Amino acid sequence: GERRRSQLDRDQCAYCKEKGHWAKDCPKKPRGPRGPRPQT
DNA sequence: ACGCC
Ligand SMILES: [Zn+2]
Repeated sequence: GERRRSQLDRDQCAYCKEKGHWAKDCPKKPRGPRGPRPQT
């Protein structure tokens, strides 16, 4: 019962911790299928 | 924030 780990487990999304996706698949995170590099 | 690998 790790109350200290209130969020950000392995189960849940690292980025935004929403619904049932993950930080691999996060729609908030700019995973644009076009090279979403810190440049363009 | 990845990754749960
Ligand atoms: Zn997310």
